[PDB]
Amino acid sequence: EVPDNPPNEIYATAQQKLQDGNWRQAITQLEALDNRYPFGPYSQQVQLDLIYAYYKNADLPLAQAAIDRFIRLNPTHPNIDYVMYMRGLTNMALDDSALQGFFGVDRSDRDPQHARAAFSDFSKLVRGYPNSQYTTDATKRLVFLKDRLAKYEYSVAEYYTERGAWVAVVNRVEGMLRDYPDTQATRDALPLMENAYRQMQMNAQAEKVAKIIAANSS
Amino acid sequence: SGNKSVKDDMLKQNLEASGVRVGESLDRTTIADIEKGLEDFYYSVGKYSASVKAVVTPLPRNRVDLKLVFQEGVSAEIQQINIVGNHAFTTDELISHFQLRDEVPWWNVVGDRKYQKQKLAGDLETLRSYYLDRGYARFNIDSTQVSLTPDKKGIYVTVNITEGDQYKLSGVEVSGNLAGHSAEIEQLTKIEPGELYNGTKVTKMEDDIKKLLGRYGYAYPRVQSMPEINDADKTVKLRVNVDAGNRFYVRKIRFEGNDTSKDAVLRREMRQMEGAWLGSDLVDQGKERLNRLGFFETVDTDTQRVPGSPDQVDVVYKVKERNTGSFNFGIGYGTESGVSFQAGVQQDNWLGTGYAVGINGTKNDYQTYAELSVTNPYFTVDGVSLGGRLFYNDFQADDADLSDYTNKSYGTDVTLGFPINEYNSLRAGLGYVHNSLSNMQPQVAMWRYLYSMGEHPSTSDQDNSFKTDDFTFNYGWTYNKLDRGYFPTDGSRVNLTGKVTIPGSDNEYYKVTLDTATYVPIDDDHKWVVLGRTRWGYGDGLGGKEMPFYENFYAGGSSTVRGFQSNTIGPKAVYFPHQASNYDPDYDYECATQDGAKDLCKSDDAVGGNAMAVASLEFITPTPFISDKYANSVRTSFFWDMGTVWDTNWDSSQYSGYPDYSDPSNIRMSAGIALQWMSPLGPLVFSYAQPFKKYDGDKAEQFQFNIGKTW
Amino acid sequence: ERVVYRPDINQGNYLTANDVSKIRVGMTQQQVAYALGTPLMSDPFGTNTWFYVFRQQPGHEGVTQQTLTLTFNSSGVLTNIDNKPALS
Amino acid sequence: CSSDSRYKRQVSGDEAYLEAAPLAELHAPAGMILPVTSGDYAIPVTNGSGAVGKALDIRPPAQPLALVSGARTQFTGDTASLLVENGRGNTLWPQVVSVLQAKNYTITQRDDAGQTLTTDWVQWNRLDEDEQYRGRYQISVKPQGYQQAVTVKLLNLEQAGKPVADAASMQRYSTEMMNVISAGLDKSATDAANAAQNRASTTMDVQSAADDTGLPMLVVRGPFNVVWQRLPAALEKVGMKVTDSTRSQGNMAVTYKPLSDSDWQELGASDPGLASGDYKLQVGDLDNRSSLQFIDPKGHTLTQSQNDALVAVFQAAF
Repeated sequence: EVPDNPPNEIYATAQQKLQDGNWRQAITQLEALDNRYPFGPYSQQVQLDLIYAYYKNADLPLAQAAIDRFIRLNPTHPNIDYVMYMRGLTNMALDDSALQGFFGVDRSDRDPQHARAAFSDFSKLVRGYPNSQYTTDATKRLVFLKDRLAKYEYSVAEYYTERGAWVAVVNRVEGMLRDYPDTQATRDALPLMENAYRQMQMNAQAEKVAKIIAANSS
Repeated sequence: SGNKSVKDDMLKQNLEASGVRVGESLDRTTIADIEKGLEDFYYSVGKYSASVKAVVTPLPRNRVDLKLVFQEGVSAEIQQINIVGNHAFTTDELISHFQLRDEVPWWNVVGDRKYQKQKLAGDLETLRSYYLDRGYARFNIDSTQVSLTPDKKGIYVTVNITEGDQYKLSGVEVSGNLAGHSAEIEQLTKIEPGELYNGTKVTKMEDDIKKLLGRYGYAYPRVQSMPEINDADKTVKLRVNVDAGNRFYVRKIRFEGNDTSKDAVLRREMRQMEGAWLGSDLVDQGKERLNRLGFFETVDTDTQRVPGSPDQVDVVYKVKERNTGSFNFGIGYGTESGVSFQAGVQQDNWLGTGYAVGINGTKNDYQTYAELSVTNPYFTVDGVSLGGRLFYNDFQADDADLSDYTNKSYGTDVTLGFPINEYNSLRAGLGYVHNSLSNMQPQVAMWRYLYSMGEHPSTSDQDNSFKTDDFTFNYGWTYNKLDRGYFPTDGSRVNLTGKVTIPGSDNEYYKVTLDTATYVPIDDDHKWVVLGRTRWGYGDGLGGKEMPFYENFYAGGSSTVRGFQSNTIGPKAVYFPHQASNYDPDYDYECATQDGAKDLCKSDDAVGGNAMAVASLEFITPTPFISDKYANSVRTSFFWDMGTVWDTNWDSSQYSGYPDYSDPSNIRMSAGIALQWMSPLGPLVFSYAQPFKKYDGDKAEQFQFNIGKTW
Repeated sequence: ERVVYRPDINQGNYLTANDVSKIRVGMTQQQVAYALGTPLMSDPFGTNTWFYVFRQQPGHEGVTQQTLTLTFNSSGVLTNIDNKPALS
Repeated sequence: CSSDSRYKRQVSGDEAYLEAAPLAELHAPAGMILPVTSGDYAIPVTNGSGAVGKALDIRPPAQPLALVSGARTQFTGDTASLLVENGRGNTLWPQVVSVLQAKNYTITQRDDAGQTLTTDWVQWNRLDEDEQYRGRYQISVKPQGYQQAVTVKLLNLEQAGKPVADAASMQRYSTEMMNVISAGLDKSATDAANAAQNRASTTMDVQSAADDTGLPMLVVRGPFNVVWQRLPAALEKVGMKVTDSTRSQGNMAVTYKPLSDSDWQELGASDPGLASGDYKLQVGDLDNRSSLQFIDPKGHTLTQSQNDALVAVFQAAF
């Protein structure tokens, strides 16, 4: 459905549509320009614009595929940090729901797979390119994702406290301490571990956990 | 281009495996390879003489377009399947169990004589099993020859075998590291004296031993049977070597794919604790409970050994979320006598919290129906449920005067359920209802009930009123063992409900209902099912009163008997003469009125009855034309429904000329076809039914469309 | 209560009289793990202690627990056995 | 239903992650340690100078475009460089000057001898930007070694009548100027190439020689563009009017039309007897040759005898 105008006209039309904010038509134009001229002067710019349009068009799987293709084809592109940041954004977007967001539902109890993937991607970006312009936002998102993952572990430990599975509670809180020591969820979970130790009549471990809690009362 | 049998999708996936993909380079040296591969595929199916030739056309800027010209021939058909060396059985009997067909009867038009290599290998395996399950223990397939006519449309099959002798099991000897469960294993290796050897029995015994060990945490035992044959007396002694291994413990239980449902919603259904020794039966029970929940399209389990650990595993449940809800909505009037609207919101998993929330109502010029219901399936950790329901119904006729059949009702209900077994669960609750009727058209049944209540309304004029406040104790019991939550393919569900008016209520009565749905699969794949569904109901007064006529049972419709108009089966109203409160120009007044006759002429208005019994037999079959990817999102069935409603209090002595509505003999029947689709707006059910058995006053309705789960 | 069905909450790792008798002082950590299996619960703080807890709660029948605490030294050699057969 | 211009440059979501509580370490009481941290979820300590939230531009960075030539092009901080086909001798500077004048861009300083110049403020028009930017540029032409390249340096940018310092906008607009100049040069080059191609008329001789696939093709001794352009007319002559076509894919389809014997000798070098179904055709690219492949409606390829009838002349129709 895309005319076969010379490459410059197609690129200009795609840029105009992107500027206008019509993501679908810009995506169609860019796909035509990429699958007609696979290796040309437009290749890198067209791939980056396709990634951006897929992200803004909520075509997250396509954005992930394009990001992987760009990373593997151009491992040392100067604007590679932007692609890593976009991958982090895509994974973080897969970890969101609009209907639940409207009603103010805390989604930390749902699947943390995409949150883990986003954390990995943002950590890669931050460590690899400390001086990039996306490092501060990446760090803030990393903090948020760490808090969310700790809250997920807290939810599991709380449920097992309700169920009476004390060994599971102790193991979950120990994992929280080993993985997310500095989050608020770990501080909240510490009393759960003390209670689990008390129920199993292991008073020494309960005393140790109580000492830890007291030293960090706040 | 040119392919008439192999779809473009399978071809395209075959291309990517060989590296031919859009955007990549063209490896010319692989062309021949791909071509030959495809030809080989066509030969596996039996389409010999087929050709698959590739053409590469050069497009500018150093590009190419790959066109695969397919020229398929006529598929070869099996002319014969011969077994040489079968002296104990007959070729016909042996090949009757085969997938490949030598010939097809004229009546059977669903099978063909096409050939397939994989089917042939499975066929050889089936023959070997057939001969090994009869105690031969020496059956050997010496060779197999697949021939082909020179015209390449007459493929032939031959199997040369040797039966050997028939052996008997002398005794099973089990030895090894039995982990202290030897006594429980000797009971799985019990054999009858002189019984013939049987390979499938030995395999089942090995599987039973493995399952028995797994129930105690031994997730990875090794069980191998090496039968020692003795031809001197033709006896085989089994030797089952068992090594239980290590007892495994669960380290973590993880849930994947629950993007909407809360984690606790899935964890609370687990019988396998996290920090405890493994039990395979417990894991299976958790999976079955998750399936029975009905919140997930698919549920799978994966026990993954923890790396660098000989004792710990991780159980991962992978679920696919499903649309649990319906949004029934419609408009009936638009601009006739005002405006109207309807709502039908119903959610079984509200925002992934597990709550069941259903709100529906109808606002018209004469109706203001509203209903809200909220239930928490887990109000306690063990599964204690706490439900609640509010409803308010109004009928005013939008006249604000007399002779309008005003009927305003509203009530509350609180329920509390708790399990008693893994499948059974009881329910107890308290309900309150207020009903205020006014300006009732006189009828035999309603006036009889009113007299039973001590009221003496006039039989001629419509002026009358009746207020009743009823407090009821509700009880119930549900046995649920269904295979799934939305499209069951096995198991039975029985739901009993009832209510009794506790002393102090205006009217005393009791009511009880009993549903039932049994799914029996006939096919091993659970694609062909038989569904036997039934519903029963009985109510009556306790003292000198009678059951209120607004609690009557109604039958006929898309939920009870398809093919009849909703709430049309059962007793019909009989109106007394009015001689007052008559609108001459309205012309909507019934036979018994001033404008009409002055007798108890019977009408066609269904009133229901205090006793109801409906049954239904259904055959679930795969959808004739649907991609298997969407097989579980649509269900097709052929149904035969029966139903009857009668009023046990109908006095046949009086009103002798009129029909006797106390007879349960009048059983309506219907038959037809139904289709259910899990659309974005919930389940949509289309059904065409013919009511070949009906009685006077039964309004038929062949085609019916319904929103949401019928039952 | 006492009428709501509750499943069995098994917690810990299985212990048997023979298995508990198979471990004696001076045993290396690997030998103890071989004899009894890897513990499901250790001391995450500054001590080399292994906790073998054996919980069973059939549901409305009372909870029974046997707890075996094994204290090792820095070298990983078993130093103290503390077997508690039942709850206090 | 309601939107604003700013949804284009922001992230799809909310700034909730900016309100997450900070991470504080745990104190270990005396006489015991805390469990050893895995380190898998450790956040490196970086600098918080860049933008956060909705103030960050996720718009893709502007990569300089090598339109005029396929040589190397690269941007670094504030300057973009683009090599050109060979070096064009001393004609690169006048060509760039002419392309610059095309957009009536004002020039204040001139160094034609040294191949350097400066440009006065230039106004940009982008629907993406809520407020239009503007800035100054410097363009020079210098040899990078065995070739002559053009370099552009962005002196500064200004939006809302205020100075800017963000590297994103600087890179974006440096690439904008470089791409504008390069697109002008490439437009001139492609116009010249198109004029040359139009002037160079090609012969319409046809042949039935096959290729590596083994089938005969209605080969035409010409480049892909001209033969593709003239094939619709030739197919119209034989009555096989084109209904669908794809220049970038080569695939095309025709429809049957009854032509009598007089019509076939008029043009089309007689009847191949293809008188049933929708046929499809493909073209090739060989700068002097071009293969035409036909397929039957059933999905097969025409035999040599089937198409040899048209090969008789198959030249006047083109």
